[PDB]
Amino acid sequence: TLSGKTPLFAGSTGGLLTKAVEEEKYAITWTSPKAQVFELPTGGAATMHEGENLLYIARKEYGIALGGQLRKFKITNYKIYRILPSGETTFIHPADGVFPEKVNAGREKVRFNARSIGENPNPSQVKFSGKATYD
Amino acid sequence: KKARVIVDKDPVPTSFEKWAQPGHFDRTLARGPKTTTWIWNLHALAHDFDTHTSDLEDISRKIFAAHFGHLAVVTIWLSGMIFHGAKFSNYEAWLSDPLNVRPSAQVVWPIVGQDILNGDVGGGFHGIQITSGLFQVWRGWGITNSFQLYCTAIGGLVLAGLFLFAGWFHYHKRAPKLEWFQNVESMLNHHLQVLLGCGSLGWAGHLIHVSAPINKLMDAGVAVKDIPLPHEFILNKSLLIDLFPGFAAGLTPFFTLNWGQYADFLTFKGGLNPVTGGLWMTDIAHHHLAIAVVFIIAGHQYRTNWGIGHSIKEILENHKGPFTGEGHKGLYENLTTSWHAQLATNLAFLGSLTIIIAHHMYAMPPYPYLATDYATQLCIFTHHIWIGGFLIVGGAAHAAIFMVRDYDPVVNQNNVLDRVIRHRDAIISHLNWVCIFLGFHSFGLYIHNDTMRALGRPQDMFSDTAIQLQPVFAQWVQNLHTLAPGGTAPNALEPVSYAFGGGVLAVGGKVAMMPIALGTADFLIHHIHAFTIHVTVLILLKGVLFARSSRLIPDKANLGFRFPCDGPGRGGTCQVSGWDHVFLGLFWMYNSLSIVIFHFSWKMQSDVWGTVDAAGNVSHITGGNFAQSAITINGWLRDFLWAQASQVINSYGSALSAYGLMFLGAHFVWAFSLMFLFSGRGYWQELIESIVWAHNKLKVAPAIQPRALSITQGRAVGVAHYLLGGIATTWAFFHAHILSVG
Amino acid sequence: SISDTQVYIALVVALIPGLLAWRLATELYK
Amino acid sequence: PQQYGWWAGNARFINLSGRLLGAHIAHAGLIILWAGAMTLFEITKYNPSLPIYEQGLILLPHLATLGFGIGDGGQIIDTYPYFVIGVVHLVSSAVLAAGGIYHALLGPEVLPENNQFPGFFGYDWEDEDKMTTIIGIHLLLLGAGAWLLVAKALFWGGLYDSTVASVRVITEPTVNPARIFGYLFGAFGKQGMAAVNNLEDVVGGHIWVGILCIGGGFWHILTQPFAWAKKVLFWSGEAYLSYSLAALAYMGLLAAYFVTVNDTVYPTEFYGPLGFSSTSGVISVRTWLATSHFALAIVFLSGHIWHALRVRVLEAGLNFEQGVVNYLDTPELGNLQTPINTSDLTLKFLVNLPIYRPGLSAFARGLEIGMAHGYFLLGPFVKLGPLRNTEFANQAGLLATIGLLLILSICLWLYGSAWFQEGKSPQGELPENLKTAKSWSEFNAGWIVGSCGGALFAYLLVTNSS
Amino acid sequence: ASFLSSIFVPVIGWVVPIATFSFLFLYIERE
Ligand code: CLA
Ligand code: CLA
Ligand code: CLA
Ligand SMILES: CC1=C(/C=C/C(C)=C/C=C/C(C)=C/C=C/C=C(C)/C=C/C=C(C)/C=C/C2=C(C)CCCC2(C)C)C(C)(C)CCC1
Ligand SMILES: CC1=C(/C=C/C(C)=C/C=C/C(C)=C/C=C/C=C(C)/C=C/C=C(C)/C=C/C2=C(C)CCCC2(C)C)C(C)(C)CCC1
Ligand SMILES: CC1=C(C/C=C(\C)CCC[C@H](C)CCC[C@H](C)CCCC(C)C)C(=O)c2ccccc2C1=O
Ligand code: SF4
Repeated sequence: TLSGKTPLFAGSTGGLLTKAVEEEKYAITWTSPKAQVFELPTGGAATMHEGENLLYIARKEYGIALGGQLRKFKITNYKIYRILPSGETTFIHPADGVFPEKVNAGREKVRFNARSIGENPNPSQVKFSGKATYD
Repeated sequence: KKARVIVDKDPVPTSFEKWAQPGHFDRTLARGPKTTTWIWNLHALAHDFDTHTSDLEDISRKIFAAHFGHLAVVTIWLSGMIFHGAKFSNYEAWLSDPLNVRPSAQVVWPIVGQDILNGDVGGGFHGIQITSGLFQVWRGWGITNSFQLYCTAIGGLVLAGLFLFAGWFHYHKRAPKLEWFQNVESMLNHHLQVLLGCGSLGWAGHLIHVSAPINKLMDAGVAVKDIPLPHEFILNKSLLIDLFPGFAAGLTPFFTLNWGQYADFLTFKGGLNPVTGGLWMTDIAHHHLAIAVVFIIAGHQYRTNWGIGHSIKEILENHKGPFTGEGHKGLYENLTTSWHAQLATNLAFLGSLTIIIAHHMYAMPPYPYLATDYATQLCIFTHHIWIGGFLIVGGAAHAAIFMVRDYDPVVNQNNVLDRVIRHRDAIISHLNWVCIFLGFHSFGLYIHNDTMRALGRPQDMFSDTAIQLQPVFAQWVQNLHTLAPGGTAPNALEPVSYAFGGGVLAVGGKVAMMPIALGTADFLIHHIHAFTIHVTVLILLKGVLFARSSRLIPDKANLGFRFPCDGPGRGGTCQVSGWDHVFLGLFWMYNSLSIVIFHFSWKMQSDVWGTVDAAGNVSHITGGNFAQSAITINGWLRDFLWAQASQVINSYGSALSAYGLMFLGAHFVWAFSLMFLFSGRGYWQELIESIVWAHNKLKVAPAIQPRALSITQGRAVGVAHYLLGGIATTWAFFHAHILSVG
Repeated sequence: SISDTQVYIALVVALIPGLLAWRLATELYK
Repeated sequence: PQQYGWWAGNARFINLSGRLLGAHIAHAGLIILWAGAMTLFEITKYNPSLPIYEQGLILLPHLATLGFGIGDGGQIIDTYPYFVIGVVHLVSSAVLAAGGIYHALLGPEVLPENNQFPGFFGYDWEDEDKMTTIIGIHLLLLGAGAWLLVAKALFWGGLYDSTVASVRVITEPTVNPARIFGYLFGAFGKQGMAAVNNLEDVVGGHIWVGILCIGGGFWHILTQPFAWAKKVLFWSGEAYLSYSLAALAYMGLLAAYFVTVNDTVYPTEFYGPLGFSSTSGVISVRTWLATSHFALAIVFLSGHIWHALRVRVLEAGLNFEQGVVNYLDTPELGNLQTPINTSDLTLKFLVNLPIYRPGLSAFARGLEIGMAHGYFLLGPFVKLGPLRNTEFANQAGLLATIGLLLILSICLWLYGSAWFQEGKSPQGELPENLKTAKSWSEFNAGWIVGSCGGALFAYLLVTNSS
Repeated sequence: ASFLSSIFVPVIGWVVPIATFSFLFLYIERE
């Protein structure tokens, strides 16, 4: 499903280790208007192609970091995918196609506490219970 | 394009307004203080000109003006040293009796009993004995009276004035444009040919016409008053002919290539003058003449305005091979668009040069009555090693600052810099390994030896009398350098240094220099040096190579050069910044150089320095205990630190008492540093909260809210007091010891 | 000093708290 | 050809046979000129009062050892033999000079290959037979030259001997193989072939060398190179040059060692005292020859490496523009392709190690690894242990070794026990037949047996060094 | 009885550590 040619000068010792084969791997795709030089997540000046680029990355933070650099190149169409050893590619960023800093209807509040941080219980109150003070 | 003088006129109007506006230079600081962090940030950012303005031209002008400022303060200092020589010294007494009189150029005022520090230094003079070697410098210069020092001091104050004016003028009044600054080919030409070449030719002039004659007469035992003034050797040729017959020939032999006619005042003697135990002035003369010619030739390499010459960009671009992709392409842009890239280079290589100077000056003492002044010898070696080590770490810092701030991917794609970034894991992993290998097979041998000696098994030790580790290569090189005169250096009489071999040379009763034999203790300590240098490089190289990113922090360049961490996540990211690698490299630089100056101190005192019997038997200062003692840590603790600290700890109620106070004071400052290094900001901010509560309670709470130092400042203050305390301790130790035994 | 026998008795007596220390340690792990 | 600049101008006629030939005859002429002219140069300034070694005459010593115009006590009485030799070369130079300039530009650029007699001299770098025959042809002349020295040593006067300091004739040459080849195996001294202490072994050596070279001469002209040679060696014209440079470098170091330590074949009356000696400030002829040919051997080793690495790069299908450092076909992978980690030599070597070698059982892998590690681990324990300077040094060392190997056997058992946990295979670059618990037990059993054996074998060799 | 030192000190030095580290290693890696 992941289309895009690997950028030129993409090679370095900072690339994928055995984790990429055994645990999980990430990909970041983006469409460039023009072939241009960009710093790789783990060092080395790579060259983007005009059109679809595919870069495999060890960590999602590499994708978000590179994403931030692509924004400085006026590129906001970058998609990060998590890839499992079974070849189960999962589109993970942006989750719902809209960037998380922009508000999108349909998203529900997760881990919201309807109180000020000062109104948390004391650790003594939740002692020998399953719950924590921030629950 | 053509190198030319192009300046803006009246770029910055001179006014005290901004003197009354602390932090004017930074937009953030300009708003004013809200917390005490502001006061630190003011000083921290003061000379960080890249953060003042984006304009490279304005930065270049600030740097050029600041340099005139630093030249002015260094000239004020050098003028002060010479003035203190002219007014408050026993220089003239020391000239009359170099071997007996002790150099002193600092007299203390009689107040709170500190006049005790004005000890009997000889020449009916009371003052602090100086270890800077200024007297040996001035004797080498051919200065024979206080008036010549007064003239030189005043001349210096005028030059310092000129340097101040220059800095004001070249910033406020006629500031060069960026075009001017980026003439690297013209700058190299002028700095090779005029600064170094004409400076060396000029100095050859002074040596040949003033120093060599005056020193030759002083070595012939002629009274200082009886010696003619330096201008009398020019005005009265007959006096100069009598010392150097070659001057009879005049200047025609120079122009007709009959240079052998100057063989008497331009020599290749080698070794040392037996009277003074310093290098021959005639050798030094020929050196500076030969240097001058090579420099004046060298500085016609780079193309300026006449087509002839190299462009450095084309040289760099052409040097590429099958391992290095584009090779040195793009490095010209790095070194001509980044001041940090130039400062990195210049600090790394000036630092490396200062350490070479340290080594070359002890082994080949260039000044008269330096070699036998064991206090001066130890102190100038140690001093220049320290300056060297700090400059090298500065090189690494500014290399990392360049990588974070001024590194461009576009300029540096598939070049040597780009390709080192791409195998930085392979570089650091291998350097990590060689550090552990050297650590085990250098330090582990000391631990082996300590344990064997402790278990009553000296036969099982790594020693000359047990399992030998002879430095055969260094031993072989010493031999080659000893056989050089007459052989592979036919026109040399003696070796370059008696350290390599030849005889014991002695001046007065004392050894100037003798062969420095290398054995198991010298093999072990050399592999300790290799270890401690490789670990410092591991830290600093890791700092520069991982400044922009790592497998842990991909966007480290965005966090900047100097940030404390990226939080307790990822297991904890404390001290990942390039700044924090410099911080850690300073401790290892300190650890490394400490063992270098300790090595030098003990080896020279045990195996080189000492008295010489009429028969010719050498009685060393610590009686050659290095070979058997310096192969265990216990031997270093006992026979070096414990043994030689006796003078500094027993100095109270004497002229050396100050070193006893400095010794404790420095131990204190060092220990104080551990408060900053071992603790964290969080604790101190919470303590300040309670103290601020009490000030609030009595309505003395300051408007500038007190804050605990930044995480980075905590570390900066830590390493500052640690280095100050540690280095100052050894300084007090070395002085008190060597001013007693040496 | 004490006899070789006394040393051997002490070692055999020391197996008793050795055994009971094991039993307590295993019981404390549960 | 035209891609090479003037600086690398001699590389233009690698594939052109005529120019390459003409260059070799021309350089031969240059060596002959020097040999001949410098012989006369040395004759012109020979003072018979002063010794040769501290005059700076290099060739006259080489003519002196052959026994050309010497009386008793190594005294040069007549110098006509030096002149006749000097002129013979010096004229031979002018004949070879002529031959050089002809074949250079006047002759054909390519030597033609055909069934006629001129066709024979023509060659191609790919046709391996023709080079093998050329190797044998010039080997017959090396043999001939060795037999000419023997004929000089036996029939035509003899050679100078430093034992009696006279020019004795040799009658009984040492035709014993055990004695002459013993020098190669370091039998008669630590110095090896440079430990010769009599002319009887020197003449005997050059008989054996003579017959071997002639024997190899007939072999190579009458045989083509077999399939095993066809795979292991490179067959470009620059590959042969790199091999010849490796030989020259070896020979240069050999002679540099000879002149340094040997005094029989380099008499002290001509060359000077052994080692590096300087008499009255003047550097001896021995020191000059020793140190020069040592430095030239280091240079010619640098020449072998350069020309050999260039061949290996070109034959791998790599250019010097893109270079020898690449990515793993998937650039975003960690490692880079380098000649350290991806070279065919490296890959062939690693694959063929017992841990990776196909067709080895788990036990056989362990056994071979065991034997190797167990063998070398004895050394340190025996020679640096606490009992190293006692009668129990070897036995102590053996028990230590067995000891360490038993802890390493436990380490293997622990490693296996940790990983083999019902189905879940161990991570890391394992062979396919070490990914089961029973295979790992066999591997550990192999290691134990191998390592104990390897140690025991080293001990039997160490204790029976007699 | 002094001979017991020649038995116990090596056991506490080698046998007990190996046995303890072997077991604890196999325990901490048990899944
Ligand atoms: C005495 C104090 C001390 C010691 C021993 C160490 C040791 C080490 N430092 Mg550290 N360091 C120190 C102070 C010390 N440091 C301080 C105060 C700082 C703050 C500035 C640092 C900051 C620092 C940095 C920034 C770095 C190091 C690194 C290292 C390692 C260098 C590699 C090496 O030599 O391995 C060999 C090991 C030794 C020399 C230790 C002693 C070995 C003994 C003698 C042999 C073993 C005996 C025996 C088998 C013990 C086990 C048996 C027992 C269980 C029965 C080494 C482990 C570097 C590193 O990790 O690179 C490889 C590195 O980059 N250190
Ligand atoms: C760290 C360095 C170091 C070194 C080099 C030594 C060396 C030595 N120790 Mg000492 N020792 C040390 C630290 C060191 N010690 C420390 C920190 C302590 C604790 C305080 C001791 C306490 C100690 C005691 C109590 C004793 C020794 C003894 C010894 C000697 C024998 C040890 C032995 O047999 O091991 C055998 C070693 C090996 C089996 C390992 C060899 C490593 C090989 C050579 C590496 C090869 C790698 C290869 C080159 C690369 C790949 C090759 C390629 C072809 C693939 C030996 C001279 C003994 C002695 O009698 O003294 C004379 C002894 O009784 N040591
Ligand atoms: C805590 C208890 C302990 C004890 C009892 C020992 C005992 C010994 N050590 Mg020390 N050692 C220890 C801890 C200990 N070690 C630690 C923690 C270190 C790291 C700091 C060392 C580092 C060290 C070094 C570097 C060396 C020793 C050596 C020795 C031996 C020296 C005696 C000798 O000269 O005869 C000679 C004795 C022998 C040659 C070995 C005898 C047979 C061995 C012990 C076992 C035989 C196999 C066994 C039956 C089964 C497998 C082994 C194991 C699982 C039990 C002795 C066996 C030296 C030695 O000889 O090493 C082998 C030596 O070089 N030790
Ligand atoms: C110490 C000091 C000082 C002083 C100094 C001085 C005094 C200096 C001077 C200097 C000098 C005084 C220098 C000079 C130099 C010169 C030169 C460098 C020259 C050159 C020349 C030439 C180059 C030539 C050329 C020519 C001609 C012209 C013609 C013919 C040919 C010829 C080529 C020969 C002061 C006060 C600052 C202070 C601080 C310290
Ligand atoms: C230089 C080089 C190299 C080499 C080196 C080395 C590695 C060395 C070492 C060596 C070695 C390391 C060797 C070894 C050997 C071994 C042996 C030789 C063994 C033997 C054994 C045996 C024979 C045994 C037997 C037995 C058993 C098994 C069991 C039972 C008992 C018995 C005894 C029967 C390489 C290739 C890397 C690479 C390239 C370069
Ligand atoms: C002690 C300590 C502090 C506390 C130290 C502080 C806050 C420094 C304050 C000291 C200065 C000297 C206060 C100066 C105040 C006035 C300027 C003095 C005015 C009076 C003079 C004119 C005499 C930290 O903040 C800290 C932070 C991070 C890591 C470690 C540490 C740490 O170890
Ligand atoms: S302890 Fe300090 S440096 Fe480390 S992560 Fe926390 S705040 Fe950052």
